[PDB]
Amino acid sequence: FTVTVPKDLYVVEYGSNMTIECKFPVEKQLDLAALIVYWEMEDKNIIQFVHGEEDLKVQHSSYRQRARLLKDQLSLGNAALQITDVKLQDAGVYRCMISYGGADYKRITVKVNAPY
Amino acid sequence: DIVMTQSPDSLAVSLGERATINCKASQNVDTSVAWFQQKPGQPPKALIYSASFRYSGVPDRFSGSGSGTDFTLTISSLQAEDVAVYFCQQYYGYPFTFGQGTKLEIKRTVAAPSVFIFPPSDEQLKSGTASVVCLLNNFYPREAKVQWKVDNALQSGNSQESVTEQDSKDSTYSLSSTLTLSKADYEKHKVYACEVTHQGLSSPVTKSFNRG
Amino acid sequence: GQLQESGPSLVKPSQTLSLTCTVSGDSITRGYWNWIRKHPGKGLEYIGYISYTGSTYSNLSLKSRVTISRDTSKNQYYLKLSSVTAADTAVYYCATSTGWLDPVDYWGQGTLVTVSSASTKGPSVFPLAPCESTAALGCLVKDYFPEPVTVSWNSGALTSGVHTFPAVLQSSGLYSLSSVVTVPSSSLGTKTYTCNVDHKPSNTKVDKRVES
Repeated sequence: FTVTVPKDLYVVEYGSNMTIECKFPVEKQLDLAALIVYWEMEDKNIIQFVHGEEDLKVQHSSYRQRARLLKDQLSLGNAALQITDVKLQDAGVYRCMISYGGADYKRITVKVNAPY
Repeated sequence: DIVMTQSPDSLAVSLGERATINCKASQNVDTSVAWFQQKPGQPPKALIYSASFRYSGVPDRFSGSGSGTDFTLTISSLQAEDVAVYFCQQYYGYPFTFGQGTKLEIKRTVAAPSVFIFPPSDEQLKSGTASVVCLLNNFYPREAKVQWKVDNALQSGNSQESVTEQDSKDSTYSLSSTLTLSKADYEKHKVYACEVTHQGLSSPVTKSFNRG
Repeated sequence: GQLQESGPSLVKPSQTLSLTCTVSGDSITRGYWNWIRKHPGKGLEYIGYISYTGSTYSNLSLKSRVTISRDTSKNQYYLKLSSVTAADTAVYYCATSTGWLDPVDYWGQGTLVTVSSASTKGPSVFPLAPCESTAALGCLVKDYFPEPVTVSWNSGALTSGVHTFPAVLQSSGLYSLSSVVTVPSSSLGTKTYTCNVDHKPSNTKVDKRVES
């Protein structure tokens, strides 16, 4: 079981919207009850998705109402995190954690343009 | 889940010899397997992780192996202190799962039990019940027969026994059998006897007393 | 580090089991704080964790009824299991792991939690004394509920020759165990032998000296 990231590094503009990608292999119909997905960065929980249901009560303050997972695309083996209105605090190492059968994690480094 | 099936459920090995404990995963885990040791009344103790490498302090004779779905813990030069339940864990995917465990017994030479009988206490008798206890101390193997006799009458259905886990120093068992009677039933007989049969005894031994 | 579980030993069916784990030492900064339980006659069942990020995981077998939380200001994390049944009688372990994909490598002692409608009842303690060169003494700890009961000898200074047997379930629904010690007969007139009995669920503490 290997989770794959198409991009090692995002460089984003201040105030933009971004969508970072995580691929994980699915075979032919997602078994939602077996899927576990966490998006975090380095003490902070962004997404908690365990055995088919989300729990945002775990989400950190920084990302409140701003970052969300896109659920229809889970069918495609795609776990995409969607960060709205990026700022310089969102810069940092992000990490995807996916368990479906086996489990793996990948890191992605993010840089945010100064204004202008 | 990934089911981890251990084999065997239990094994008996002599000292200085080798014991083999298998743990089989229901799907590829490739090497995310750990081994643990749990001595009686103690928390589990990590022995191996990544399926062949030892934790710090774990002696050399504990060796893990395998990859894919087949994993094996090998304990060489078996020591008395190695009595424990040994079990595996997979951390390849969630939820983490454990093998149900393998109980390792030490085989050793036969040891006859020392037998003791205890009358009921005057304090307990005041409460209306009499408990007669028979002790079988430091014997091997575990198989032992306790027969209660009361005025030469063979007792049935009125006794319970329990056995200690194998001792980690001398590899023996101990056994306690309790005969429970009403005060009334107790006062109506004289000779209370415990007859022990064990492969270490050339003939059954009987310890007894007389009420009063 | 060092993990210490706490909470009730008895919970009535359909209520919510609440437990607490007090985390000390190196384990304070370990990334994942887990809960594991062991139902009698069953393999270990992984319950879930809470992470240093505040994120939680719970086994799908239990997700509906389980809530894991933490309080870093006291160095604790908790487990709440609702609508408990007899299937939830288990020894509950708290335990740590370094990473998200690492073995559960440090375990607490674990605490037994029984689910039952029966009331707590403290035990009665009776001496075990005979009516050779080696003599046997003991204490009978009778008619208590629930498990466990702890017995030591001479406040923990005497461990050699001590056998504390597994508790036995009587037909009354109460438990009974005996703890014995073998000693030189040449010490009976000069050394004291005292069993220390503690039944925490009933807050019973008894020191009983047993003589010759």
